[PDB]
Amino acid sequence: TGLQKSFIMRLIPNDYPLESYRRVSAAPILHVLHNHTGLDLSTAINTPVYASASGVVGLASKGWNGGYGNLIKVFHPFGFKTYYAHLNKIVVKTGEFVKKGQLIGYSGNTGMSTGPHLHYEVRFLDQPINPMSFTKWNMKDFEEVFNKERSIRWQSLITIINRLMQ
Amino acid sequence: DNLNLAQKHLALMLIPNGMPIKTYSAIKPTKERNHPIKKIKGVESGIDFIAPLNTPVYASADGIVDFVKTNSNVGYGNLVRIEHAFGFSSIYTHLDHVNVQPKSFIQKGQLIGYSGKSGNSGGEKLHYEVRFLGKILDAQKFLAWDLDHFQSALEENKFIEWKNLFWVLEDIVQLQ
Ligand SMILES: [Zn+2]
Repeated sequence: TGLQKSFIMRLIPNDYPLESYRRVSAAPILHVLHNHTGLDLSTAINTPVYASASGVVGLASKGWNGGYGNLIKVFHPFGFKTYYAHLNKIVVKTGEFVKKGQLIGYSGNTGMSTGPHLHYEVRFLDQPINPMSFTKWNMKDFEEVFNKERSIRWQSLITIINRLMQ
Repeated sequence: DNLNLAQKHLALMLIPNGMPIKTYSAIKPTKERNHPIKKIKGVESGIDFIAPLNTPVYASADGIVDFVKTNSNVGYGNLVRIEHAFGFSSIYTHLDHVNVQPKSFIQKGQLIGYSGKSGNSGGEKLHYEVRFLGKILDAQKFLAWDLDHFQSALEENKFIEWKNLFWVLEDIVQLQ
């Protein structure tokens, strides 16, 4: 059911976390920074950055962070995490609860960075994850992510998520 | 407070609560015994249910198994650690048998293991911890938290900003 789509989309990361990227084609290049494939989203310094799903800010770290620069890690339900790196400014703290689409920081050029961009990652536990499978995942192209990121045991996760409602 | 039914229901599926073991003779803080890893008293480290061998153990909320040990007789012994939503984790220790595997999804109420005395247990018991971003919480406040006694967990507010959390949950439940 379509109600389940929205609900699922509050909990599991999806869409682009910069507004200008979600507008142009949905309504981006692959880069390994620290052991995981991120996505680099070219954009000017201080471009607002939004949470891809609801969760807790697991880390809001103002540091070098392995070359990530200023870094937010949002911990989502069921072992999903999102990383937002090279930030110029962080407007949430460690332990803050955020909702999907909430402003969490502003883009920058901090850390190991050649020009201003957002470095974005979707993680699931400890296994490699393609971020495009989640950034392209949206309300129209909804079923897609089950066939694009097959390595997640969706059948168990869907069942469990559907049980949460009533 | 002004929290709706749906908010409370979702919270109690996602955040650890209630009894992970349904038979015990007593509950004691682990602080008052020799800690499993750090062999000393005086460590804030959750609680122990004094329970017979092979008493079923249940997951205190939905989530994912991030760590398991089986056939261990040192330290914590056999254990399950579940990662929950919103930074919470629960750990179950000194088990005799483990029923789940690392990386599996978990539902609240699911059988995860059976209590024992494996590791540095001081005998037959379940050792249980609730944690928020790795930080040790008062497990008793989560035990006593249910639909009818909802304030209990909100009293543990040193690390956790409960109003902010329910604001996030309101947005989620608002959909229906
Ligand atoms: Zn990058």
